Amino acid sequence: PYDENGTPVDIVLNPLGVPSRMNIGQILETHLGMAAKGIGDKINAMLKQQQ
Amino acid sequence: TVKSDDVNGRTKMYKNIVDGNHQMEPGMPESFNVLLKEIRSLGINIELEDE
Amino acid sequence: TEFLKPRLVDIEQVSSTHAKVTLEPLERGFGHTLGNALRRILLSSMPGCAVTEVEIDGVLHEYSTKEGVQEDILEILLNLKGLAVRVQGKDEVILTLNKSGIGPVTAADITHDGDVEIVKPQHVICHLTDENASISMRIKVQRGRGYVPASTRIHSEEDERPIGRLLVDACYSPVERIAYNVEAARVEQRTDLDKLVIEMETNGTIDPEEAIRRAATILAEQLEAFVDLRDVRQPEVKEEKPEFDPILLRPVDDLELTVRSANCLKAEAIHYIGDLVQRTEVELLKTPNLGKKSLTEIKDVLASRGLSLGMRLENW
Amino acid sequence: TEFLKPRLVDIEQVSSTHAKVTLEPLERGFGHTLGNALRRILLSSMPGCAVTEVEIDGVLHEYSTKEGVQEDILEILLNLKGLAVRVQGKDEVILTLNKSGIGPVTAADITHDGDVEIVKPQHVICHLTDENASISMRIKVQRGRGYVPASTRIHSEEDERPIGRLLVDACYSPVERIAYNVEAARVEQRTDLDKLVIEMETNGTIDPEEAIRRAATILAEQLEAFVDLRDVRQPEVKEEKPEFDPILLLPVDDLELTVRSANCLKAEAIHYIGDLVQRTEVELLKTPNLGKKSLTEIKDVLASRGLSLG
Amino acid sequence: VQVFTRDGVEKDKRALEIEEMQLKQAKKDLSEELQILEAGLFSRIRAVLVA
Amino acid sequence: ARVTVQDAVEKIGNRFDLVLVAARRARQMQVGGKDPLVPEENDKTTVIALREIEEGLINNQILDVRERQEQQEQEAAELQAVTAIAEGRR
Amino acid sequence: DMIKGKQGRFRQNLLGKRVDYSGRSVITVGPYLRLHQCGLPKKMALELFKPFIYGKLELRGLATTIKAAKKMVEREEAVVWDILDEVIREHPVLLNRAPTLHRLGIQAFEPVLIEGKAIQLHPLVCAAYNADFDGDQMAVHVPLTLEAQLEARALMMSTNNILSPANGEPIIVPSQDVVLGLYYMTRDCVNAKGMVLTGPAERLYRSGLASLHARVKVRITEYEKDANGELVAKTSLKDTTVGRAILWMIVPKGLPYSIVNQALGKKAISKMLNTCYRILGLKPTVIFADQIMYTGFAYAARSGASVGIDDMV
Amino acid sequence: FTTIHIQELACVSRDTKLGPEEITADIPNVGEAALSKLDESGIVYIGAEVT
Repeated sequence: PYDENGTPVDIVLNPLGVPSRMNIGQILETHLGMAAKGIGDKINAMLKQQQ
Repeated sequence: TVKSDDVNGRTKMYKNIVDGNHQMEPGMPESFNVLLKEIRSLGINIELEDE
Repeated sequence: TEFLKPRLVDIEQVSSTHAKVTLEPLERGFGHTLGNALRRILLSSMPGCAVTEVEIDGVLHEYSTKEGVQEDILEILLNLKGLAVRVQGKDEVILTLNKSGIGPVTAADITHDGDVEIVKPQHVICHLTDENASISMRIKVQRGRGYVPASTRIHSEEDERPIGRLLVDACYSPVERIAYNVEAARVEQRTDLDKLVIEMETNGTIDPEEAIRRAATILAEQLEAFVDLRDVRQPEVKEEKPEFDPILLRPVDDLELTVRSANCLKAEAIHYIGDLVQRTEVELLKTPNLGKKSLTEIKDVLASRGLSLGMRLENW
Repeated sequence: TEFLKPRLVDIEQVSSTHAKVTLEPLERGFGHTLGNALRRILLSSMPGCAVTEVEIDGVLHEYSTKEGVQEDILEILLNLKGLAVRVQGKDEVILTLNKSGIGPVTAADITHDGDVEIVKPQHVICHLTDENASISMRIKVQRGRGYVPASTRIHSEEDERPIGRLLVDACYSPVERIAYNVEAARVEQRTDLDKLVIEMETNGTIDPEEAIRRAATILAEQLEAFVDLRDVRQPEVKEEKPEFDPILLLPVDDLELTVRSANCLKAEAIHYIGDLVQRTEVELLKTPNLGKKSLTEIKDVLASRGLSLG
Repeated sequence: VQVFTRDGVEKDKRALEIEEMQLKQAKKDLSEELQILEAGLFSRIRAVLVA
Repeated sequence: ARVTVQDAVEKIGNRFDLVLVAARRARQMQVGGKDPLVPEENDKTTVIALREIEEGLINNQILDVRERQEQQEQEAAELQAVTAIAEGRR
Repeated sequence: DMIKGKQGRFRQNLLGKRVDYSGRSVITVGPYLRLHQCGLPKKMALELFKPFIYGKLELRGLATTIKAAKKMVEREEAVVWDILDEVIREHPVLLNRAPTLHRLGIQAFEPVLIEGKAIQLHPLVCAAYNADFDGDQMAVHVPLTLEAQLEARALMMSTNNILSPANGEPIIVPSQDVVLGLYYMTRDCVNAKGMVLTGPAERLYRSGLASLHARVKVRITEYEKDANGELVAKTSLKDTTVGRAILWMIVPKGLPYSIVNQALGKKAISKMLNTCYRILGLKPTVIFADQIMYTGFAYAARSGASVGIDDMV
Repeated sequence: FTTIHIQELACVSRDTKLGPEEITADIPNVGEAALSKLDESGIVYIGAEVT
């Protein structure tokens, strides 16, 4: 699959299993990691043009 | 037998591709031959009949 | 027939090893996926430059060190192997490191007054400790192709390389890093299509605004692949040997011919003239030292027997 | 180089709607690139022709009824968005569909209000039940080669549309599967190399044996991003593949042919002149399609490069 | 790679070359260490003089 | 047929006597090449053994009809002297 | 201690024992394997089939001797692979998911060659085995007698043992996320990109306005096989979807369309196969179970079903 | 997600009536390419690849 960034996704893991696992920290690390790594990807672009 | 302790069985069955007639040719489960003398080494007599 | 092949578009140079061409307008989604194709080519299979082979002034293997340096050779060579450059005649140059005397050892201690652009004139290798101490080597360098480490042939790679002739990590590929990004179309006719953005960064062997076609060819020359529909293939041609009458059951001894011919036809393994009677003349140009004169002897020494060249048969 | 001008040699038809479709030889696994990058092209901006808007003698709204039909009216919304065709010309054409008396409603009940071919006879629409029954409609059709939603056409969506003019999206292409696998090439000696496989399937209108040979070269519209983005063609080669006349290995194309006759012949795996020598006028037909000018008289110019039959 | 034995047998050629592989490291490093050491110690004496 | 196989059970009504009949064809191919009456379609000897009851004919159970009667129509020819042989037991 | 407790010959060397022509590795999902098949790495196929190679080179001349052949067999050289199609093309591999408390923990298949070091496992039997993908394993056994191969196809084959021995629902069955795909194809929505709408053609997911939740309606004439073998023909208006209509390609059309006019979760889907087993025949019921697998994989992803912070109202 | 490992393998020469035992490369016509990589003492070189 690919994002609303127009860019593919390195890994895919089944959420239909998750309600039997009874745990949600795995979703919250995934969403907070999207902020945490997204900071670094935006830095890779910004370091070029600098502005 | 032909995939285990029966040395006769496994050594023929391996080569029964060269016969073309890939068949069983067993001889004696050696783990039962062993047991027929372990039982006699405890002191219990054990032997066979025909049909 | 309604091709589009678009051209001309954009420029944003940043620093020699990175520039930033971008593409708009694009049709309804093209920019969202296409940047994943070159993610193979600009890693695996590219030409560019690398070191191919090395020979050193007292170091038979890189797994070691030399009594006078201040740094140690395996984990030095891991950094030396990245020295990749550009070359302007034939593909190869056997460069030299020429170094002696106290201090650092660098890309400025290397032979560079010829067909070569050492774009890495700030690379550093190690130190030396006295005004008469040395470190020196021959260094084969090509433009080459691929991402080849120092063991890739994997057998016939025990090979007999004279003890100190190092095979090297010939990683010719001038990029591993390539990726892309996207916008909406912003060409001031529109706000209603898509837009591709490139983030290529390199081995320093080139810049992203310097050259490209061979680096996109395993995507451009993948198009003739669907049309113009004639193709390519090779045969089997021989028979299983051999019986009477003993006109064919004879080695080259029977021919009355010269000695260099009898050495190279021996290497070419033609120990029965029963097949020299039928092998094509162009198919004798298949082992060296077998040239314009020995290839010309064949043309009557076979006939001298009362025989001929060019006599294929349905049973041998 | 091993981008060995890798023509579509091995197609294998399955009957006038589906072929195997394969591309060879490829760079140590490169069917993994082509089978996912080019397969997205084959789903983006493609040809064919189909229904786009409709005007019917009862469907002034979808909650309506027609005592004599069997769909009543609402189960007519089944094969419109469903009927497809080809078209010679410009991107708007028209049909009508005019069934009277008992029956289905079918191609045999159409009338041609414009330039429209109909490679979909089997696309039955609805039914009627009495000796005095009738139904009639107009149909709008378009070809283009790209997609937009029926209610996000946005500028050309504010025209005068009567209380009965039904509205559809850019339906212009009738394909029903496209697959994907990767295994070894045929290329009988150059064998470190793979093939892409794609197993496409339709509804008739095109076999994947037609819908390839310019339908894939839409790649000529995906390359501005990569192969001279600007104005700077540089000295570097194409480095080729030759194998010469009249070698017994040469393709059937080296008899000089007549449109996609070349594709549908080599699809029988008779890709090469060497075995075509067996095909005497007693058992010749085993091939797909290959129906006319090709089949007629080429058998005497076959004997001018120099082959024969008997 | 290693070779070992009862000690009265001094060690085999493939270990005796590896002796000079390990000795190289210490033979070099101690020739750096002696300089690194006195470049501190005599720099303290040098500083007491500079005062 | 390799492509799914339980239909050869429902073809008969039982499942292991099935394997005895299959083996009765199988050994006569693998140790005798005995004549077929249908092709293989690449169902190699393991499943040519099952083909014999996907149809129901080509083990020796119909050679017991065919080749065993080619003898007995000589016994019919020759019956004119088989009387003298059967009389000549007394 | 050769007899009385656990370690004795009876349990350690007789009623179970160590066995040749065998192996184990980590389970992996194999969604392109057809129901009669299993995937096996080339060098594991080489190891498991050495008696066919060191046993046929000397029977075709494809090596000068079994001694010299060390250079060719361990190499996986070309001549190995005629020697192995001569097996693979009709050979039932046995597979195992110990501890085998129930029959379906052991079944029989057919090789497919692959990369890697794993064992590749057909998705419908992953349910019948209870396969647990945390780096747990399965085991492999090659049958080599003509008789063991005959009975493996007749008695142990997946296609030939589909049902629960306790009652008779399928356990060789449309499995873990396959059935969300089938449920998704058979759910319907308001607005729906098609609140009522129809079409054929997968390529119309690329025409601009379609959904598998779009609410099709169609008269479909539909049939039902009697116990005597005749067909009770029927016809009905329907209230349905594009995914419910595509399933009339896959459904064995001697049972009626109206059975699909629901939502095919694990609650329901087994009973379609069960009804096929009660009425049509074995091959029709196998094809209806097998072809539903890839039908699930074409559409399970396109459901976009997730777990996330606003999936938690 | 390529991982890197370091693992160990060993051998012996027993106390014979003389004292030593043999260690060399002679395994003629059994797998010759799997021999090409060795010391005089029948041992691989530090830095060589093996598989």
